[PDB]
Amino acid sequence: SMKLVKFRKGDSVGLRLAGGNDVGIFVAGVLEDSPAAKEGLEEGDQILRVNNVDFTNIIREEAVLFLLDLPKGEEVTILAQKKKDVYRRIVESDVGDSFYIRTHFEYEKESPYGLSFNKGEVFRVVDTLYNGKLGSWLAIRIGKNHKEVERGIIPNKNRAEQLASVQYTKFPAYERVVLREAGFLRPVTIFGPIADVAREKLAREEPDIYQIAKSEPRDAGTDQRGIIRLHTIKQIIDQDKHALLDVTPNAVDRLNYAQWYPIVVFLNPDSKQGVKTMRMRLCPESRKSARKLYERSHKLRKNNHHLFTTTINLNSMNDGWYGALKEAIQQQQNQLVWVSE
Amino acid sequence: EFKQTSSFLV
Repeated sequence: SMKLVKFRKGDSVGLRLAGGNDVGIFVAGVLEDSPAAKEGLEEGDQILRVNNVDFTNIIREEAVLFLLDLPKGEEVTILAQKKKDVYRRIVESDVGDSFYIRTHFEYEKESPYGLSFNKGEVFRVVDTLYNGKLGSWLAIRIGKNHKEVERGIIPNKNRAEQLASVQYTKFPAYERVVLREAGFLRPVTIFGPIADVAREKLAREEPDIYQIAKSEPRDAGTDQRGIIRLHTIKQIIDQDKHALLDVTPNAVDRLNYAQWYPIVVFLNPDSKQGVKTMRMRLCPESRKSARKLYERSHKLRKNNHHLFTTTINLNSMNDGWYGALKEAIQQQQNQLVWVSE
Repeated sequence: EFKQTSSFLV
């Protein structure tokens, strides 16, 4: 049975909140005498709606700030319901919040209970008011095989967006993500010292599935080696074919932002000599230095590994990498992708 | 370890 209470606010609404978006916001306690205590509200009640706002799927931090932000002297209306069956079992288990975020900045733990991260890591956030205060989020790291590897504290979004500003992407510090299946053929970026051979090879031998996207003209005073437009890519997606892209790491990030999440394959070199041996076998004409090509891929892995979707280790002695690339691409295509909510 | 703990008084 529902309760609908109506009262004026004085200094505070006079409530302590538990739960979160995965279970509901529950009344953890009432300050005595208060107009909210007067109108019936008590421990164990789920807050369903406040004023004109739905509280059934709001994160705990957001609910606290909303009740804080309410003007004193003015009228508050609350839909609630006694659900002691569930509030009691919000105490046995941690359960409160549950949603996923992607990090778009580097953070180093400020405590041994903290969690460090690089760009692109994903987290299940389980508590938006660690220790009943604002400042930290309790969260679980998600990496390989989508498994919960580690649990610990991180900054709340407010501090995060602020910690991230000391790096001036179009991305927010924390973005809300969720798992989806690609309803289209994902563009394919290939990095490493065999990428150019791989792009040409895939397009040449398997033109039915793959297509190279044409580069725009070269910008004056660059390196003498052009960006690709969203229109050029979209038009290739428009005919159930994988767009092969020769683009920079940042273009990949802009592509991630425009929700086109390309399959990003890094072909990891064997050695300097192994690169030459593969060069001699696959493109004996090419004038590109095996030295530079090897240093480029290490520098690129050094600074942009977060953008890698998959990795294939090159064995100079064979061209098994090709067959492995074909399979890696189709594998990635059928994978769930963490997508902006 | 890691109990939820009620919010402050709002």
